Amino acid sequence: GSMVKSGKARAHTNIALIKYWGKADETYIIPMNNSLSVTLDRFYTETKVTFDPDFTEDCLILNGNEVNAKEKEKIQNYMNIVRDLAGNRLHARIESENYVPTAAGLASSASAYAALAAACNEALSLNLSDTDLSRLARRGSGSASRSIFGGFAEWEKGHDDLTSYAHGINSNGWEKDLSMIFVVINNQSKKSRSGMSLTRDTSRFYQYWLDHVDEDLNEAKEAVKNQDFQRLGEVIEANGLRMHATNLGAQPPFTYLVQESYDAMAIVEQCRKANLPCYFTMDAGPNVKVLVEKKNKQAVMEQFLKVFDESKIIASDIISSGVEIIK
Amino acid sequence: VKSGKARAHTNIALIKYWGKADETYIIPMNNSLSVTLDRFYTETKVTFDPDFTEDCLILNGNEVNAKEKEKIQNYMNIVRDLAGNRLHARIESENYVPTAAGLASSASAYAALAAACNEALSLNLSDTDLSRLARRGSGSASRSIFGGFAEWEKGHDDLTSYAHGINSNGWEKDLSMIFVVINNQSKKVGMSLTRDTSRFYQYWLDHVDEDLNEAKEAVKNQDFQRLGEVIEANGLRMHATNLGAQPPFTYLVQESYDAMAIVEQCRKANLPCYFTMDAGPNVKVLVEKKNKQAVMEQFLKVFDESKIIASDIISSGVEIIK
Repeated sequence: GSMVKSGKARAHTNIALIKYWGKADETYIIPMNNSLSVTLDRFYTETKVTFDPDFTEDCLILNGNEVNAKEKEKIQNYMNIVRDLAGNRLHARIESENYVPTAAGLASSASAYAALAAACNEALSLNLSDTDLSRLARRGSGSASRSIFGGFAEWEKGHDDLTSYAHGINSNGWEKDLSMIFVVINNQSKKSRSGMSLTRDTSRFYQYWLDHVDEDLNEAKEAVKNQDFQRLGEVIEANGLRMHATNLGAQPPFTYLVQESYDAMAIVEQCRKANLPCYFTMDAGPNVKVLVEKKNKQAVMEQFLKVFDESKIIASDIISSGVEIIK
Repeated sequence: VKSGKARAHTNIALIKYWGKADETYIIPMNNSLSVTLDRFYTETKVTFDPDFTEDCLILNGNEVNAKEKEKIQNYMNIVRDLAGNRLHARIESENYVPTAAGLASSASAYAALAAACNEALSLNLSDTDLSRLARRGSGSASRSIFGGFAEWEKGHDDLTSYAHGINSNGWEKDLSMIFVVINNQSKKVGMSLTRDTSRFYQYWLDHVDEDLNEAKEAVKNQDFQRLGEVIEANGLRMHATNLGAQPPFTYLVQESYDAMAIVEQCRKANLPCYFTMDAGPNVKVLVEKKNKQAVMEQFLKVFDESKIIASDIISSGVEIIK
């Protein structure tokens, strides 16, 4: 229509190699430390927003379905940020499709909020910089800040809303040579922000995390500058494990990992011993993610396919480009 | 024929033994602190007969696995060497523990065997040397020579590595331990792997001496909360080391964490108690006698009666039978 402003964006999920875990500020989503991720080619969210003066409230339709009273409230609060930023009072119909294996445990929050932020920027012609786009995404989900970018990306922690945001890291095309295999681990179906908060606030091992994160980050970044896969893998695997260690120290303790997760880790180590370099990481759940060079992707997958169902071994390459405006 | 019989009780480490400096003589990377338990024990009769060609172990009325025989035969060589004879022995041990519940018996088994041999061969070993003898079979056995609180001093060789009993002016008579029996998901079955390969092991080493000092200070002052907090943190740091092993592993399962959550709730409800876990998923809850029944009731809301088993802390140490 004449008075109608719409925009549509595709943004890809990302997986943190140096973990985001713990917030300095719950309201504005400011983290305790910097994080480093890779953006996945295979998994993404497409989101259209349509702002119409006649709309009375924001509507969200997800994968063709209404969301419910609760998720509807969360989205309306986020859109208030957008309206304020834009200096208007328009409401939007949001139609989003996740092309992310969510039932298999993969998170869609990073792609979702990045897609939405970009979609709004397009619909309203805000001409936001990548930095400001990153800051807007961050308000929805911290990891979404990084999904504005392709390849390697880093979320700079900052100290406030203006200074906390992400940027893309140029790696001389190295991202084109890397892959990530997702091992879908059998998990309970019972109902990440709550856990992170409990650990950050109460964990007896949280200081240990803080004492090593910057060192890990620098080492990781040095490894990327050298395209040194083993140096990257060793530090990110250790960093990932330290993050899980912090949960063990929470009051009371908890874990995201199950025995099956440890089985998958054992297979990665076996691959390293059989001259197939690869390294694992885990987030707020038992799924195991395996960083591997693209040339070795298939051979590592086959080692997994000996133990696990074919449907549970899902690989993705790493995409070079960032968030995109689509039809 | 020469024979003797002895009873030794299990002990639970509050400051963990985790990692060896020397595998051959079982010298640890750090000191450990434990409490000895009233309810769980091993009784062992040993009989040295010149007739016997090889050492025989019969446990709970049944022969032991091939691997255990080899262990016993090696351990018995140490005894023969210390005694200065060439006698083989039939060993008849009985473990008094809940069946198939995952409770360890190596500490009580070897402490009972060492004392049984001490008696049979009339060595009149001092407590120190009896503890030394027990250590060669199993590190924790060094501590079961004693009751109440006991500390294993790591030393630096065979002569200097041993345990002693800690006098807490009877404080142990005021304390108890509730076991929460939990099982894993494996139909069929770490310290070395973790000591040798864990990326977080230095973290353990950096804090253990401090924990130990804080723990010993608490005992001296009979300060339950202070003891509890440091031992709980220490036990968790031990399990953290396993997460950094190459490749990582865990002794814990979700039900273990379920039990830990109950302890924390008890603390919030004016029922001070603290947990620790060893090389398995069972959760052990230290609690003062006055609060044992109340804390048990809280567990009974979630866990089955058959899976909650309490023990007092015994004051006396290893003991000759007859």
